[PDB]
Amino acid sequence: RSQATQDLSEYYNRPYFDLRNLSGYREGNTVTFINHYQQTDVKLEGKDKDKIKDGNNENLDVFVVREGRQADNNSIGGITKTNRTQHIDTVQNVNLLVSKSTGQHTTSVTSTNYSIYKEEISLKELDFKLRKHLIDKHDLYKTEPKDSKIRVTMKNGDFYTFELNKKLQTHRMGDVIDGRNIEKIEVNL
Ligand SMILES: CO[C@@H]1O[C@H](CO)[C@H](O)[C@@H]2COC(C)(C)O[C@@H]12
Ligand SMILES: [Zn+2]
Repeated sequence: RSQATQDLSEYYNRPYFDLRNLSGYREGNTVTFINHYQQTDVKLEGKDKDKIKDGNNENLDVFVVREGRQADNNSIGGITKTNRTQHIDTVQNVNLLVSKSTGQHTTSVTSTNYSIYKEEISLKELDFKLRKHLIDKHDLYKTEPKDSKIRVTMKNGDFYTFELNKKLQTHRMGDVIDGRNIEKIEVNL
């Protein structure tokens, strides 16, 4: 197991927090959220920079992963608009198809339902949760990942690709999509 794959395994096994309906204060390219447990400094490194207002921003969700450098609570992207109404049921049910080739002659497919609970969702959150799922259920990063990818397809045919042999690019972590319009998620291992 390369150091590279070891490092991916370490990163995607880190704790994450899903914080809901908080205020974020923007100064420069950092947005500070505080609750009763933690303070998080969220770095804007992409087109999120054009969306978050200078100063106070209300009613945001944040998907938090602490990046590696001491006593830091730095995270990157992961900011969304909170749900406009309460959803007790899932916002959307999505077919997740994980395909795995083993040896020379075997294909295997796991087909489940993937629960979307948020009207708007960051690529950060999709990427991190799906990889953690694959670590947990499909032995991701036990072997070299090679050309392994996730693809998220929207109802209109738009799609987003996460290549599993590197981290998600930091400029993509603050990109957001409409959870209602996700159609399916396919993974090729
Ligand atoms: C290689 O750079 C980007 O990486 C993504 C996967 O990491 C995804 O495939 C992107 C989708 O759209 C284009 C413009 C082809 O840019 C791609
Ligand atoms: Zn409901």
